[PDB]
Amino acid sequence: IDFVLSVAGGFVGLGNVWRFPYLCYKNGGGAFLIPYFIFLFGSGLPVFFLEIIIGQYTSEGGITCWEKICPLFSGIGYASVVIVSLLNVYYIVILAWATYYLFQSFQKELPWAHCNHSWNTPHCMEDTMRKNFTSPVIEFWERNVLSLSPGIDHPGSLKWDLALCLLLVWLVCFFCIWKGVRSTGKVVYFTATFPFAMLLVLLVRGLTLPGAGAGIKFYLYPDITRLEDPQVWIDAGTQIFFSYAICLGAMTSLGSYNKYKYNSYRDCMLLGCLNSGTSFVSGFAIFSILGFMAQEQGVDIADVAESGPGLAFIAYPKAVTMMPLPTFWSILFFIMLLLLGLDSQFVEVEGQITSLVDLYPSFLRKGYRREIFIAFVCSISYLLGLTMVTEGGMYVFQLFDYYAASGVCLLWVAFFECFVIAWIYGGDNLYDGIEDMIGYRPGPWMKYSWAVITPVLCVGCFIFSLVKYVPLTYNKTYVYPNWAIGLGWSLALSSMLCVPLVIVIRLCQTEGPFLVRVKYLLTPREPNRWAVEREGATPYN
Ligand SMILES: N=C(N)NCCS(=O)(=O)O
Ligand SMILES: N=C(N)NCCS(=O)(=O)O
Ligand SMILES: [Cl-]
Repeated sequence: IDFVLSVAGGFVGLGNVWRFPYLCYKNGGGAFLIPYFIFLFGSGLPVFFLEIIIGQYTSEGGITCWEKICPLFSGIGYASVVIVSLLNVYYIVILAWATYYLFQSFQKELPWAHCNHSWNTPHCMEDTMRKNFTSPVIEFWERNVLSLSPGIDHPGSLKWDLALCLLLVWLVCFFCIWKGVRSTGKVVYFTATFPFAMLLVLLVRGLTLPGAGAGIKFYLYPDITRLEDPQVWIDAGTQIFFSYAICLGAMTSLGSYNKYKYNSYRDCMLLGCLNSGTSFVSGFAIFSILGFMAQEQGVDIADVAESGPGLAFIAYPKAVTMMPLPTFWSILFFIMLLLLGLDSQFVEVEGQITSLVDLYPSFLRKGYRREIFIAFVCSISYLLGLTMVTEGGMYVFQLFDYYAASGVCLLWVAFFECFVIAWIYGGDNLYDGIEDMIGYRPGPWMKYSWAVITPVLCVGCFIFSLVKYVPLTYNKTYVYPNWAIGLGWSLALSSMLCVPLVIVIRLCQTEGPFLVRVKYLLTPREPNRWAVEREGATPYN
């Protein structure tokens, strides 16, 4: 009765509603979809299935699973932990923004509708009378919500309204992890069907707006010359990794909770197509609104909103103003955004705690209270997130969004996950394990993706991005300083360096000749030991 689908109905998140439309709009629109679908069926679903299978087979979390499959490349798991840490720093900042918008909805007139407010510049023209001039919806996002600075080197002053909204979300996250609400009960029906109900209303509203056809044509019809830019492939390929929450140890930890004899192949395909289908369908909502905005303002569709983060805060808030009782719909939309983000944030932050606690089960569990450790992790993450709340903190958010938990850092982890399984552990060796679990031998799709398709895409994007290097920009105009780019690369290299560092550490610890050390550290350590004894299973090899 699709019980697993309802339980796993939380596949839709902020990556499908917020990040996907902004990445697609930034990369020209239709040209973004081709790499998106190439990575979807070549390295998006296969890596998701690989992580789920590793979790279900080894019956271990993010790090111990690699400790069992291949000790030498154990650092992969460590890298994932680092990645998730950075994610928890910035992924919650969006929620703060949403919370701010929520507190701005509790009034008779939505503030992003007219140009008679204090923060509005003299260049504010209402879109109705539009046909220099700036839209009131954009100015509220910039002049009021963000209070944007000239650059990242100008941090300005901390925003005391967003700081209190950021703390409010962290208190909710801390309380929902300290007590572990886990959203268990009959609220699962509401928290899984309400986002689709609101996205349907936005979709119907967006489609019926005058000029939506121009926006959809921009969204669908591709620009072939745009594909020659390497950044399109990195943005689209990593977006699959972002929405699928892979290369983080979350799916491997999730996979470990599945029974050994359980057909998780059908679930990964079902959830993968539903998660990516949600992003594609939600794209018709955003871009139909953008087509309407371009139509009335007399501007090009690519120059009517922010290319960076916040497209969902300029397009969706405007669509609300056209619905009857805009106050009612504005509240519901940002309640949906809060529900989608909080559900994802609870899983990742609590997953981060589990990985760190399991690393030191004698100290963080008995000697030092795990309850205090949850407060310590949240407190440190909150302080680091205050760098994205200052007036110049929007530029810091883009650096974290572009480099941390995205870009080459995920391609680095994805490549080594597939390389170890396909070329060291063995695709046929895993297929024998998968055959026992799911009950049948899968097709050659997974085997060829782990061995050829994924490594080629991951290493191909990395090489071509370096050969044709375009520095990160914000909203197509702002040019980051050299230190900001260097700071951004340090965020990516913080986790990328974990894979080779552990290899060096493992070799030093082991004794004997160098060749003996490598061969010893490549041998799996009983990958399915628990399976044969706790349940019914065939021992590996
Ligand atoms: N677990 C899923 N499907 N996604 C996680 C990332 S996001 O969709 O919440 O951004
Ligand atoms: N924010 C969530 N839930 N997932 C992000 C996945 S990743 O981009 O860090 O791989
Ligand atoms: Cl997506």
